Amino acid sequence: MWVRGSGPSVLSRLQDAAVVRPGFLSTAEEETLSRELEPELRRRRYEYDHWDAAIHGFRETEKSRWSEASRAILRRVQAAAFGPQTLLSSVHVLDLEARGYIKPHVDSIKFCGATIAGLSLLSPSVMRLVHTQEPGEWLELLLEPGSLYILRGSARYDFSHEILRDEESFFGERRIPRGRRISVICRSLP
Ligand SMILES: O=C(O)CNC(=O)C(=O)O
Ligand SMILES: [Mn+2]
Repeated sequence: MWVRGSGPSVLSRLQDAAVVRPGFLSTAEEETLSRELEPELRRRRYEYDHWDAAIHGFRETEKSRWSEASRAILRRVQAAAFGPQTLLSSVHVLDLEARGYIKPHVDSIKFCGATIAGLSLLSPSVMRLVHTQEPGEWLELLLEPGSLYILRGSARYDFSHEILRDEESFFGERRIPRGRRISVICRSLP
């Protein structure tokens, strides 16, 4: 329903490594972030395209000074995704344009620890993970507004991950029209 896989083996080994909690956020939680982030996002334009960047058609910011309503929500993520694993000083807020997308990559093992957790806002999209070593081993995730994903262990380190572009935005056989989508991403320290 939300996770698809190249085979039964990838699905089993990555069962608590790459996970999807759709409807992690209520409507009211969704609007709290949406509303809080819009001014600081509108305050910048969709930054320049440099062919070899991972992210295209995006603007972004790092936020650490949050409302009490928004802090409550990140703590929920923190609670649900991280253990004893310290957080980064701040949260990465990524605003993709409908025409924007994210190419396959692994997050900097230098700066990002062993867990990545993203909240998804506004519009649906699919994140694809492919084994770096083995192209045949992949998982696609359906990320809906209000969803939380967690990428940890081997899905963080031996798999690349990407958010598909509108012309490729498929979950199995089903087109998932791409719109503007904000991500709120929480990362662990090395
Ligand atoms: O949460 C997201 O939008 C996906 N995150 C990443 O792939 C990234 O920041 O490079
Ligand atoms: Mn990434």
